[PDB]
Amino acid sequence: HHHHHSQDHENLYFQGSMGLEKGFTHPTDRVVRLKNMILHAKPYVESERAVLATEAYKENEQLPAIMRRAKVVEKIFNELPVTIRPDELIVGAVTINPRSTEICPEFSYDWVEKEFDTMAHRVADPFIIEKKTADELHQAFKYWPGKTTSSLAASYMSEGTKESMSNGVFTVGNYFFGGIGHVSVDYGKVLKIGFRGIIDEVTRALENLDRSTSDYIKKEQFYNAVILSYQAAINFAHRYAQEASRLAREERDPTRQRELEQIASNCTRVPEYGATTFWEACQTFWFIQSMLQIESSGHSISPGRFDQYMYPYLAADTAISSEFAQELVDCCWIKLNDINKTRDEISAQAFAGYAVFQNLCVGGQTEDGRDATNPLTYMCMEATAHVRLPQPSFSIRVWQGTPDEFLYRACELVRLGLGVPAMYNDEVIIPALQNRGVSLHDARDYCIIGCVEPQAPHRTEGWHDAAFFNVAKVLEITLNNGRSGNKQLGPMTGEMTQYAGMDDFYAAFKKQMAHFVHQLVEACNSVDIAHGERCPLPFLSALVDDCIGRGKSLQEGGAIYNFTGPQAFGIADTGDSVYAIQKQVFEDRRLTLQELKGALDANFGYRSGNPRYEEIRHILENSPCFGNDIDDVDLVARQCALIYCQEVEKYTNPRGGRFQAGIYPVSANVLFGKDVSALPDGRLAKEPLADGVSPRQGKDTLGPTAAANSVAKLDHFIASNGTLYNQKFLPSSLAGEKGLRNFGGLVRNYFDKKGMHVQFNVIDRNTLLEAQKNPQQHQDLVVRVAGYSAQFVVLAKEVQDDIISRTEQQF
Amino acid sequence: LEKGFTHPTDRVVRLKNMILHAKPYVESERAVLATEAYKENEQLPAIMRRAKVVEKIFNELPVTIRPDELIVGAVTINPRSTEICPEFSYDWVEKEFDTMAHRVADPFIIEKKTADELHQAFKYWPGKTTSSLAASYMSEGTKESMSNGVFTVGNYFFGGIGHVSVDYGKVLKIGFRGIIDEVTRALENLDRSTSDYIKKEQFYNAVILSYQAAINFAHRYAQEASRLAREERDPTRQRELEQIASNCTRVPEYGATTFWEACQTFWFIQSMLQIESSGHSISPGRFDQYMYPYLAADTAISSEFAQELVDCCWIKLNDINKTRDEISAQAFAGYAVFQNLCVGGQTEDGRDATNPLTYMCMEATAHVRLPQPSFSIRVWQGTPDEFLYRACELVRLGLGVPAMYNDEVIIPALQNRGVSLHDARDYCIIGCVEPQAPHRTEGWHDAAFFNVAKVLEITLNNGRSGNKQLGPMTGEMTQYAGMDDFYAAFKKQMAHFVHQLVEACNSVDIAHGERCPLPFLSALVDDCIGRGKSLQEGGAIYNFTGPQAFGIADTGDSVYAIQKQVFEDRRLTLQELKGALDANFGYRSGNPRYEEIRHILENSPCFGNDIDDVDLVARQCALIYCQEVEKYTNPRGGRFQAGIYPVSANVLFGKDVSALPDGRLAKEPLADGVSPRQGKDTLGPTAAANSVAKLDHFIASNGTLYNQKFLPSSLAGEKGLRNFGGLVRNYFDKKGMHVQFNVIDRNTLLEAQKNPQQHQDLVVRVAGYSAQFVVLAKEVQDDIISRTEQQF
Repeated sequence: HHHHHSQDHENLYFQGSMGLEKGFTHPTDRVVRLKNMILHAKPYVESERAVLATEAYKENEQLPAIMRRAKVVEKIFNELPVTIRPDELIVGAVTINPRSTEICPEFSYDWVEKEFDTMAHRVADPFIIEKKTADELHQAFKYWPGKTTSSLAASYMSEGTKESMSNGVFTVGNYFFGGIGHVSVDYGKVLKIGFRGIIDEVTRALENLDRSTSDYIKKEQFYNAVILSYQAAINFAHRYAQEASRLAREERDPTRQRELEQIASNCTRVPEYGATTFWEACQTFWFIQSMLQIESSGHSISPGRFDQYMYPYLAADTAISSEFAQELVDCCWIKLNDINKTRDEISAQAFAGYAVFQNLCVGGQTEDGRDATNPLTYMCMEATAHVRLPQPSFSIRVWQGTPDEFLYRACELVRLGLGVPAMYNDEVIIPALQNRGVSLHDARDYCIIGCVEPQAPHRTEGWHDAAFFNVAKVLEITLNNGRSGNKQLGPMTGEMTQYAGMDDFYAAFKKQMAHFVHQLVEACNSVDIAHGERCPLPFLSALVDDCIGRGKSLQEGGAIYNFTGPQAFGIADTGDSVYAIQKQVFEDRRLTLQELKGALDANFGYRSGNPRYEEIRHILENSPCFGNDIDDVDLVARQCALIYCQEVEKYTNPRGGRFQAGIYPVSANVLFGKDVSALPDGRLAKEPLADGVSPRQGKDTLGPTAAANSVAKLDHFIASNGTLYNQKFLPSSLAGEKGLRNFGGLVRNYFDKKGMHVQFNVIDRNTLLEAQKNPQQHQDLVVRVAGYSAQFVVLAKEVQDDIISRTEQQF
Repeated sequence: LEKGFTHPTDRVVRLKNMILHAKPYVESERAVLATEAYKENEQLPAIMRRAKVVEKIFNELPVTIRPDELIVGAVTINPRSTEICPEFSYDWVEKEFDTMAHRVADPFIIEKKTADELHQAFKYWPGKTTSSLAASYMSEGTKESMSNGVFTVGNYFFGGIGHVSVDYGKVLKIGFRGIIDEVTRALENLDRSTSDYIKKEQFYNAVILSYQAAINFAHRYAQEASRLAREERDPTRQRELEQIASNCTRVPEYGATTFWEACQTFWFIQSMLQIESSGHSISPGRFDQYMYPYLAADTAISSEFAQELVDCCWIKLNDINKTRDEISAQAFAGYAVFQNLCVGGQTEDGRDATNPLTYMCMEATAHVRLPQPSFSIRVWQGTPDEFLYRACELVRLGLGVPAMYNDEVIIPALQNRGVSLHDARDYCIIGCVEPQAPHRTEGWHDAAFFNVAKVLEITLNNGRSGNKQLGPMTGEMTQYAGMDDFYAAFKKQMAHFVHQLVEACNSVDIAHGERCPLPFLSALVDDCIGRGKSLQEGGAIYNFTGPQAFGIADTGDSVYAIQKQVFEDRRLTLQELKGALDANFGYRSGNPRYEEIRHILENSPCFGNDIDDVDLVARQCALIYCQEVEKYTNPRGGRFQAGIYPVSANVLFGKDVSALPDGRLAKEPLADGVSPRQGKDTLGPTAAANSVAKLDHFIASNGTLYNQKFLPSSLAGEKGLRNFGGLVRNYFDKKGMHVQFNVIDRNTLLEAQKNPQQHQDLVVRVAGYSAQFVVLAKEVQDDIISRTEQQF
């Protein structure tokens, strides 16, 4: 076996001496220019994609939905503007201007128009809408009224489900206003066989159709839609091939001209055919990544195990230098930051930070249970250190057999303060996936979707961020006998003041949860039926088993595994609150039910000055908190979470799949706390809620190992759509080789104690405050929000302040 | 035995003539309202859109009560006119604005204003119709076969579906308001633990919204009758209107409490269905069974008033009309919507089911003598002598009605398709001859016309039609070793085109389920409410698709002609026959050899003369078609099943078939149903009946059709009725399914042709239905005139 230049930087740093602190290499000037063109780019709204898809719909009213969507994607691939940026080796642009956003009106449209003037200036994720762009979208939007997926989904929902959503119990906005996404497709298949191979599987499947029944008629419509879609897709790359050549014929720099000529050649081979060089393999990867998000605005299109399916193309390519390979990976990380997505101004504040959540993980196990580290694994950590942009949502998997090298190199990278990589624990995830019926071998191949949601890749329709659900709000409502303000949203579970024990409250809590989770499932499933009836996707579907084999889209159940995953909010908030009641009322009998009720309704006297309240606030504010290794309060948080996770688990979706709870906040634990009044934990009305399964802001006081011991007491296995735990560290506390060993020691402890995930900010309290006071000088400060990272200066100030609010850990 | 018939009131007479003098218009109010409803509701699920469609119409269509009528409810402002239903197709309407007044088959007047209104509504429709979607599902192979005249699925392609007999009795006992409570309770008992309840609860809510609109429609008729009672100077008509207004308040909202209410319930169901959708063959069915209890409980009513109410029902049935595009208007000629109503038969518990209303419905036919209802009787070994003889006595008036159906074939036939013994005993007839268990079936009983003679043509030209290759190359005709090589070639051609037939239907089937399931109709058929599914989604207990063979006797006689004149007797060679057919037997060559070959073939034994040889080839060619059809299934989980009936298109589809081995020249009419070729049954009615009964009728469980035409002289007197009924019991005891009789003199038909203005009341039997003879195109008139005249 001969030497390969992907080793040339590990015979240094890992196989040649040199204690745990090793530093990172520097990107080429080219990577630095590309990196900056993204940072300084002003995000616009563009019209070309929306108008082209609107026209495809008008011209094809009579086709079945699956063929209409093929006509949509063929018109867009054949006519969308083809843009190649200065300096890029990997080409393919969703928008003309960098880091801009298409509009997808097939899902929803009217907030875009309602917001033509206000979007340039709104608090969260503003975009610039040129006047000409507004006009063309105004003309396009005249087609859509009642013709959207959202409008259909609303008319499947009962009036009580919609009341509960109006009043902050829960929301299904994500897949209601936009596409689904949340998937890790079969990149490897396209790498080996290409779009042409996909076309050929479909010809074979079409030639073996059983035609002795009515069942062949729609399946044939699906197969023809696929073939048409990938004919347009092959065309889309040829279109880039041709513009590379046109740029090459007029380019004055000879080495840039030679690059452009090579890009043209690349786009002539891939993705239509299997890739033959690492450069092609990256171009295939990026064509898939971008084209998917042209076809639909669904985010969390996650590269997944990109170190595994790309590595064979790197090993075969002995021609290229170490640093060119690494430069190709860097351009891939920068292209990933070109994608953007606008949402209505309330949803923007929940997915804040120009974020499309495209998660990429490295390491882990093979399907045979062996460690899967390879040289590309490390090159991906290097690329993150080179580019230091919010995307990709870079990630590592960890198991008992993880090399210390890889956990130490990952910790070393985390210590840069970007929030990446996040860390996910095979030893909990694999068992959790098998419990939802994923096969052991498919389970071992898991990657992470979006923030923290695990999935057997190219095998799953996951719906991993279907809904946001406020467990704090359900507590509020349980204590007010099923009303929220002047609206009866839940059943009558007796008035609070007539509880005799904690048995009476838990039974009341279970009945409310059972009522609202059922409404959640209805709202979710109504969205599910609507995407199936009006927007099945022939392009996406071809890249997930077993769509092609079954002749059905992902939207109508062709995947092997099928899930729907709604997200709990305010878990620590709820558990601490329930515990305060349990000791400050029923055990220490230190205030009574009727004064709590009055204290809540009064908001602890935040306008009175009533000292019985401003001080039974203190009695509750100072009760034992989740996150301090105290079994009393931690097991109550375990129980409150299990109450949500065990209801969710009971339901099924129209694709033949199970609902499964996740626990993660994306950037909405501020926004959604506004929907809850004063709480028994002494939290005041409309105050933020706890991110993920993290303890409440600032109430874990016995240090990072006590906190992590608490979180691990929760049932992470049953929240198989994924849990999220944040920690923030003082940077001085992790410096040096003593820092890295403490740091890896913590992660090891937390994962052996069967938590699913953890990630870290590593930053000085004054660095964040400075970015606040002086935004124009900290454009590039990237920190971790929750399961993803963002430019801290684009976050609304109150989400900024919630990040500052978080407990600072020290060893 | 010869009892004669009573007369109707002068009111019935005036109401009859109103229909019979009525000029047919195209009206627009319904099409504009439905169009408006779709526009306002593009976001709902299909079933709810369809609920909003019928609620706009039920709440806003013009309500118009006509002079003298006792049973009220009008689809159209103008008598005997047609709504437009752009849901299904629209473009032939606009393409035909200035020619529909003057076309040969079923003309309609289109006022300028009417066409402007439809022009405005049609702008919404391009690409939104059921037909446009159904076409997108069909292979180009299947489309090519259809434009070449192998077969057509136009009926449900261009229009609604229909072809159902709804649970009339349920509405009679519990009412719309009672329908609503079944659905409320089904809703309250919905299992809501999976995702499957969501769509079921859409359906339930769509149904409820429709029946609340349906109550409003009846109450709008109560308001109109009240408005008219204000201004009525005739005080007996005023009290009539007052009582009508009371009726329409009570029914169909609640169950019926008088026979007059009961009749009103019936007509409201009958007309409202055809407001919801243009599907025809909305068949009243066993009207004498479900209506009789309301007659027996109404002790106040006089027997001549009860009869006057049934007469008005008969007359109302002739108020419905339906335009179609110029070409398919000829296949359903005669302003026909084929509302088949039957009396007699058995009960589910095996007893004969004759009751006083049975005979009142026969009287109604003799009182009114209009084309509708498509009146029918059921016969079984228990049919009382007096009922068959009374029926025959009514056949003798020369109206075509009643057509006669055989329980002893039909019940086993249905029972072979899975229908339970008790449901099969309860069967009625749909449209022309198609039997079902009522309010239990989505039957699709006229899904398609399929031309077996055209397949024969194609089989003999090695799959070619025109000279365009269109089917498999099963071998050139000249290269057949025996009849075996033919039959194998014919089977392969049959399997090829039946499979395309099945594709074409199922596409139209998928299109209807997907764009236009019906929340009003479905409520009235088991097991829709119980399952929470429309008829289009498979809610019915039983589910079929019925395509119809053309050219059976034409195909049998030709296949035998080859068998005898070519193989057995060597009167010519396969090569001479091929060349003869090619040259149309020298119809224009003058070639003496081709003209005497033609004479040889013309004179080979024919089906219809009780000759076993030629007859068993008729059975065999029919079996080849019926056995292929049996093989396929539909998207509703149901079985295809063959029919054999022509409605009015054995001429139209004759123009699609070239010369045939039996002598028929190119483009010449084909045989109607399972009847022997026109004029070719020569040994008289018993001999002909014995041939037709040799076919396999059980296999063709969508129903066979057998015409006979007698010289009136031959049925006169008590021995007339005796020979006439013996013939029937002969035919049914030999297990034929259906027979129906024209009783008319050749001159009466010729005089109708020459002086149509004097003969507008002349009503004869076309095929499975009757129509005004003078409205039929000349080539259909001539085909009916050309039929064999029987005598005893």
